[PDB]
Amino acid sequence: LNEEERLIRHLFQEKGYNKELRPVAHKEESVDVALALTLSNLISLKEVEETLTTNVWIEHGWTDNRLKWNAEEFGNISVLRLPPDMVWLPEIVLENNNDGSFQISYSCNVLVYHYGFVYWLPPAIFRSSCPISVTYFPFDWQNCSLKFSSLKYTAKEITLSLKQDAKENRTYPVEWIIIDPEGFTENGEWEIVHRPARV
Amino acid sequence: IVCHTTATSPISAVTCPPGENLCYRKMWCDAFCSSRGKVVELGCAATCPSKKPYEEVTCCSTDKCNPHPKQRP
Amino acid sequence: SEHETRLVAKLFKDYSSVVRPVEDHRQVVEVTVGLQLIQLINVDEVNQIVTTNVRLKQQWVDYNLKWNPDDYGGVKKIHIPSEKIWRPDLVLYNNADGDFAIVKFTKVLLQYTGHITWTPPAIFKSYCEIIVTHFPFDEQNCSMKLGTWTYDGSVVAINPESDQPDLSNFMESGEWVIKESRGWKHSVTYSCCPDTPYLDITYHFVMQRLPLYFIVNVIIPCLLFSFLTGLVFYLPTDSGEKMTLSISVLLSLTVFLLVIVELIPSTSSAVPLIGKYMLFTMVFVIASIIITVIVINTHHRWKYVAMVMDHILLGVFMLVCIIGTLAVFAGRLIELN
Amino acid sequence: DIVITQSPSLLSASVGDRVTLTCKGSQNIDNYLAWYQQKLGEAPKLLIYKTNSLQTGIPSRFSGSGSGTDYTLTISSLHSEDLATYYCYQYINGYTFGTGTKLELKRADAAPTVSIFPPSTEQLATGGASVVCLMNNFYPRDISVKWKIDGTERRDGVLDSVTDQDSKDSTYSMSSTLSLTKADYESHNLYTCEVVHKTSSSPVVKSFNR
Amino acid sequence: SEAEGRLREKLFSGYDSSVRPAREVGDRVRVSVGLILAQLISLNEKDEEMSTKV
Ligand SMILES: *[C@@H]1O[C@H](CO)[C@@H](O[C@@H]2O[C@H](CO)[C@@H](O[C@@H]3O[C@H](CO[C@H]4O[C@H](CO[C@H]5O[C@H](CO)[C@@H](O)[C@H](O)[C@@H]5O)[C@@H](O)[C@H](O[C@H]5O[C@H](CO)[C@@H](O)[C@H](O)[C@@H]5O[C@H]5O[C@H](CO)[C@@H](O)[C@H](O)[C@@H]5O)[C@@H]4O)[C@@H](O)[C@H](O[C@H]4O[C@H](CO)[C@@H](O)[C@H](O)[C@@H]4O)[C@@H]3O)[C@H](O)[C@H]2NC(C)=O)[C@H](O)[C@H]1NC(C)=O
Ligand SMILES: *[C@@H]1O[C@H](CO)[C@@H](O)[C@H](O)[C@H]1NC(C)=O
Ligand SMILES: [Cu+2]
Repeated sequence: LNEEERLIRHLFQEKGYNKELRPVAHKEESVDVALALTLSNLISLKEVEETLTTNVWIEHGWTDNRLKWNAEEFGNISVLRLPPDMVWLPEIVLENNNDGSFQISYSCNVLVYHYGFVYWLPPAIFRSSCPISVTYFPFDWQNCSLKFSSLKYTAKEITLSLKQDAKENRTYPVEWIIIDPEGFTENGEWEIVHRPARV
Repeated sequence: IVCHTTATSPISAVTCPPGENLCYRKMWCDAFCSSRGKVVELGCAATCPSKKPYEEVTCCSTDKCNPHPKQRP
Repeated sequence: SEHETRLVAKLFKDYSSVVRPVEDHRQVVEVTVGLQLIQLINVDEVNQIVTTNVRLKQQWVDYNLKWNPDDYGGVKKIHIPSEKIWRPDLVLYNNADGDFAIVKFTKVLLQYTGHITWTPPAIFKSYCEIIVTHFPFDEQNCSMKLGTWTYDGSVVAINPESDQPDLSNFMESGEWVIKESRGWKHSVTYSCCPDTPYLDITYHFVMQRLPLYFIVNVIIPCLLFSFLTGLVFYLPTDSGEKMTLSISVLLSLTVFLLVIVELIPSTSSAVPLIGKYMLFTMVFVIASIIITVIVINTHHRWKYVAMVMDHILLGVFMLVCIIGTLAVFAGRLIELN
Repeated sequence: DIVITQSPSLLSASVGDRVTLTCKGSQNIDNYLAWYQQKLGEAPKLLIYKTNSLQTGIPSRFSGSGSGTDYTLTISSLHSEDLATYYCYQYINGYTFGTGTKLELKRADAAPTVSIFPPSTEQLATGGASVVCLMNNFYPRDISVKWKIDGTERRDGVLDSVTDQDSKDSTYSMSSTLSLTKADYESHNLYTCEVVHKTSSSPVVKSFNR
Repeated sequence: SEAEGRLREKLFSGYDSSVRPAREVGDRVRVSVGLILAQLISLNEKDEEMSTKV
């Protein structure tokens, strides 16, 4: 019998996993959700419609202790791939969207690691509201933004934070938009000067 | 000389072609560098490969002197 | 008359579409991927997006979906809704603004060997680095990078069905000719993981533009305006038509600029060759107007000097027109030739 | 459908020996092979399915292995209870069975006790004239029998049967018959039965006249 | 969340989201309506149409 089948029966049916309930020991705890954003392409900026269209990959990470297992008890399965409809999600949305598309476009699998970390990298096409400043046009620069928050959970139930990377065993927060230094095709009309992130 | 190469899957140790004498390892970030770490390319070269601005290259003349970052010589 | 219902019930009673369809979890699912290109719907140089109609044939063996045909009256194949079964999550990595994955969940054809063929239709809007320098005689190498989004090469392996995309059903395009096509499988290594490769199949198509439309609608008007701007120097000063002629040509070029800016892509990545020719024509008209003013003022001061200047400048202007036209078009024509 | 062959057709083995039986298909059987044991007068019992999986309650002596078109069943240490016919079959494309392997107990060689009997006059009064030739307690079962009448060999009307291994001595007993009419019998006078068996370089002969 | 799960399971036992919560037959459900304007997206005088995010 496939060890994945046994492990999934264990996690979801045997332990009775409820995706409706937050992964907390006590209701007063908030789940830390870490976000990073990878900009795949800057599709367009339309000044007449004041709309920024971007292709992005939103790297979610959080801990769900209900999804822990010992790999040696399940044939050294260290990572598991699940439909996002099965697990509890923090339900993050693009707040400043321009067209009513609040949620992510493609519901890809979540990766659940044996130590309980849930990693998700949904790709999405977003059309955000970017108010244009026309003063110096054409030599203008625009300060667009993407604002992510949860409407289903408040700041008491889940905590937003930036992803931390590490070098020389010293951690630091990733305070900027991730861009591929070689695969990123630049937009035909716009150059990215700065790309900070703030909580 | 014998060097590591990524031309095979998995990484394998291969005797270089005649004339080529330097093992090399090249690395750079890609769209997945945030979670997968740097790309790693291992191989044999007669001359140390040119560096694109984002690339990191290390060249050496010892057998198996260019291990994967998780391995050791 | 009831055995196919029995077969489907027996197959899916305990099926799970979450686990990979292998006997042992350490095995790799081997998926064969074949891109069929039905139609090149659109190319957008301004947003650098290529829109294509495709059939994404995927073939793999589901270990749990075997049956014995003699148990079911010799039924050797059935049709199943693809939402029921496990599927590889192929994603278009270089999606511009379309769907990342398949969204038309057609039926799969399932054979008694467990072999599944799934041929979903898709519309792909891939991101392509359009090169506009040689426009309109340009060739574009545009690509479609496909791969499993969440499975890595140690759990799902994808293999190209053939060296080339299937163009047998390709509807011929009215503006681009596919010069060649080719799929290459790539395996990449990362510093996290010495053991697990990441696999993708990049299909690519070299499309050549048919330039005739842009030759007709753009090149000829500019050539005519250049010719008139040259001819204005043979016109006598005493006619009085000189200034009217040059002003009318400038106005006509400015009006046609409203067409040019619609036809030429607004990409600031590089100046299009046709855009360079347009700017050359504009500068030539401007210089012709300035020189006409200078000559008119000279003649009213010297008449023979002005006439000799007119005769020299006529040849100069016509030679500059022909030289510019050749330097613009001949290089790209020779490259294509 | 997949054709299956088994080897060896008979396998003489001794108690406690390891023994291996081979099954080979015409096509890939994809490990959908099963082995079952049958004794005389007994319900068949499944031993192995899916090439490896022991049937519940089967002794650990049996183990299966194989791939592609070639598969084997192994008994690590032959018990006396394991002497039987073993069938492989496949269940992936149709259902097809091998001819069976008759695993049988090893036995010391024995020469056949050959004898011949004419049709008695009580039979001749009825018009039947079946001659009979017997070969008792021979081993191995490899044996050949020939009927000769007035020196000429005969094949028409010849029949034969062989017992199974004796429950006490594991030898075999064989009978052979030659049915004839009274006229055909009286047309000849010399009769002989010739027996070829591995225990002798020359055949044994038993004969009668008048 | 044991207590939240148990309370949530309690409340929806026999609940029917299609039936309005009037206790007596003549009772009316009072609904307060408020509006927060997040963005006046546009006004179009050709379609006589105002687009808002609220
Ligand atoms: C339009 O644009 C597109 C962009 O999409 C252009 O596409 C590019 O087209 C090129 C050819 O025109 C392709 O190059 C060729 O790629 C082949 C595939 O390479 C990958 O697989 C290799 C292993 O595959 C073998 O085994 C499988 C198994 O069956 C077979 O099916 C295959 O055919 C092969 O036999 C693997 O080795 C490669 O990885 C190596 O290279 C990459 C960089 O390319 C490194 O990152 C890897 O680490 C690795 O490097 C190792 O190997 C090299 C030597 O190759 C060493 O120097 C390194 O140190 C290290 O050890 C890939 O994963 C290649 O097989 C093929 O090789 C030919 O050429 C090389 C020299 O260039 C010779 O050494 C070989 O002998 C052979 O002749 C070649 O590279 C591009 O892949 C393709 N790119 C993309 C992104 O699609 C297209 O051409 C454009 N068209 C126009 C403009 O008209
Ligand atoms: C898991 O990994 C360990 C260490 O490599 C190995 O000994 C063991 O056999 C593997 N299998 C299981 C089922 O634990
Ligand atoms: Cu039927």
